[PDB]
Amino acid sequence: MDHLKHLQQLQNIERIVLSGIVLANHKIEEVHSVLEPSDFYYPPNGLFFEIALKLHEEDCPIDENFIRQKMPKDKQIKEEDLVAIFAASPIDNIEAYVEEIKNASIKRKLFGLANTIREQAH
Amino acid sequence: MDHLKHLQQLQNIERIVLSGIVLANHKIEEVHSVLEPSDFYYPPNGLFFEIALKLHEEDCPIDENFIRQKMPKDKQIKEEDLVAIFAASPIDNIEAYVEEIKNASIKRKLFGLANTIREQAHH
Amino acid sequence: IKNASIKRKLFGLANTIREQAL
Amino acid sequence: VEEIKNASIKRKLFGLANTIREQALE
Repeated sequence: MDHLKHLQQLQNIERIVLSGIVLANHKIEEVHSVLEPSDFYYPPNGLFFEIALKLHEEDCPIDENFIRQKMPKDKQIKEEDLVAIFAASPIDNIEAYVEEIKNASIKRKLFGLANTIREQAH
Repeated sequence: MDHLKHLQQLQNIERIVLSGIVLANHKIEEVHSVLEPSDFYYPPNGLFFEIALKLHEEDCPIDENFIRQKMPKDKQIKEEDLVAIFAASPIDNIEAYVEEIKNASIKRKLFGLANTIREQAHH
Repeated sequence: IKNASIKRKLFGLANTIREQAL
Repeated sequence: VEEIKNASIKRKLFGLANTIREQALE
């Protein structure tokens, strides 16, 4: 895999984890013990997870209906990003995927910090 | 400085700058404070700067994946021009380069206006 | 050094959390 | 002593970051 295929696969993987939460709401818990919305590569994936956490906290089912209805307002999720999540194929055992999303996240934070540092050094 | 070499240098400098932005997506604010897409010598680099500016306004990462996803698909950036940008070495402090890119843009605008003045005079 | 230190420290923590995870 | 440590570290971070980038392409 070249770098491009990896980024494309991180995006795909996020969709699959989120799709699985829609099909099995209770997993939001095991996934959240590792991920925050901030850990998502594709921002709309983060806002989706952020809406789902909020729904779960109040015991409202996590589905297409409620994700849209309670969707922020000032911030929205594009139609295609929504469809692309709902349409992803749910797999069993997303432990690996969740781990790859977290790993990729730490890598990005390291990169941001690496930049900022060599930036303050002028 | 050979004229050919110079031109090749301008093209090479634009990539290194764009490659630098891909390494630190935040550097796009600084670069944009001096450069518009139309200020790039090699058009595909300006087009790239354009898609990047758009991706940053949506807080979407500027990387190989999204650059290709956000490409107009009516108009496209030939793969060789992409690998050119992504493979170039991010430098430390692309300041001078940015001002160099801006300077050659101004020169070309100078030359263009020079021609319209000459042409529109020889009625 | 000020914010950078806090960013390196919190980054270091998000790191060891992945191991403390169990 | 002093900021000698804040060079071994940063350089440590820069080496890891560079390692991850080199391991992503070319």
